[PDB]
Amino acid sequence: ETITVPTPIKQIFSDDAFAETIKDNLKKKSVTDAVTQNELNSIDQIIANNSDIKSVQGIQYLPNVTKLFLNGNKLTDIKPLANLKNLGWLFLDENKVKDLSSLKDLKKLKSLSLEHNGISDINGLVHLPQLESLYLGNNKITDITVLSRLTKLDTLSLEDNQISDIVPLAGLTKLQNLYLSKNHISDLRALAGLKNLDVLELFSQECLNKPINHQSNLVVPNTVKNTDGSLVTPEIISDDGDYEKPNVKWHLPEFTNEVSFIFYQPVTIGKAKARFHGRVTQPLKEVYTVSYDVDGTEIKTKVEAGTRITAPKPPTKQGYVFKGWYTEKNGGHEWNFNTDYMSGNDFTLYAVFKAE
Repeated sequence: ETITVPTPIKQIFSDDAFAETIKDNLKKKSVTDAVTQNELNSIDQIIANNSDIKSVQGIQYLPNVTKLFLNGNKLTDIKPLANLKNLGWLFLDENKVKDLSSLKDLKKLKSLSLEHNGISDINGLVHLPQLESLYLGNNKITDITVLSRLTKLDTLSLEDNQISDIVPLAGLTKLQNLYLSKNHISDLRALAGLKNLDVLELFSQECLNKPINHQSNLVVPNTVKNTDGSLVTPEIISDDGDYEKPNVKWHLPEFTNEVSFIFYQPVTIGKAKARFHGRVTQPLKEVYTVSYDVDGTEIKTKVEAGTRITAPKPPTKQGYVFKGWYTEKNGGHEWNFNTDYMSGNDFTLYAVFKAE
C-alpha cells in the first residue's frame, strides 16, 4: 500500500474516472503523470460526487485521507477503504454499497452517509460505536437493533425505510437531530427519554395490521400511541367508522377488503416539535361457511372466498363406504376439492355413502 518510485496515476487508480479525480486533486496535467508516495500522502480530502466512478481501487495508497465525498457514483465494493485508518467523514449516498464488512476497522469515522443504497442489513454498524452522525434515509431497513450501541450519535436519519420497532433508540439520549418520516411507526413510547432533541421529523407513517375477517360490525383497537402511551385520536376514519376510545368501530354491511384510519398528533419531545401523522390500514378477508351435512345435521368450516377448500376428515359408518360430498342430499354433483375453490357465499354439501 505504498509506492517507492515515481508511478503513473493510472497505474495505481485503475478506474479511469477515479484516476481523473486524483489527477485533478493533485493538480497534475494527465493521468499518465508520475506521482510519488509523498504526493499521495498529501491527500487529506477527496470530493468526487457524481463522477461516474465504479471502483476506488488505488485509494489504499492514500493513508492520510480523512474526508471522502463519493455520492452519486456506481460503487458496490468498499474493500479498498478498509485500512484508511484516519477516515473521519464518508459520504456514499446514491451508490449500491450493501456489504458493510469493510467499515469494521474505521475506528475514527465520525460521519457516515449511506442513503439510497438499497440497504437492508445494518448489523455491520456494530463496529462503529464512536459514530456521531449517521444517514440511512431511503433504504430497505426494518431492523435497527444495532443502533442501541451507537451512544455517541447526535444526528440520525432513518427516513423512508420500513421501520416499525424504534425501541432500539430509547437509550440514545445524545440525539439532537432525528429523522423518522416515511416509516411504519405507530408507537412513540421509545422516544420519551430523548430530552436533548432539537429537530424531529415523524411525518407520513404507513402502518399495516395483520388481516382479520370481515364482519358486519368490526371493532379494532387503536394502536397509535404518543410518547407517554396515550392513544392518538383518529383524525378521520374510513367507511363511516367511529371512534370510541380505545377502539375504532365500523359497520360494514357489504364486504370490503380493507378499512383504515388516519391520525395526526403535534408532538413535543425534548426541545423539538414534530407532526406525527399517518395511516393505519386494516386488511379484511372475505370469509364464508361450508356446512357439511351428515344425515340432516352439520359441521361447519370457515373458508376465504376464492381459495382452496381442504376436504374434512371423511365420515365413517360401519357397513358403508363414504362416496363423496354432493351439492344435494340425493342429487346435484360431487364437489371436487382439488379444482372447485370456495364460493363467494355460504353453502351446504351433503355426505353420500355407498354399499361395501
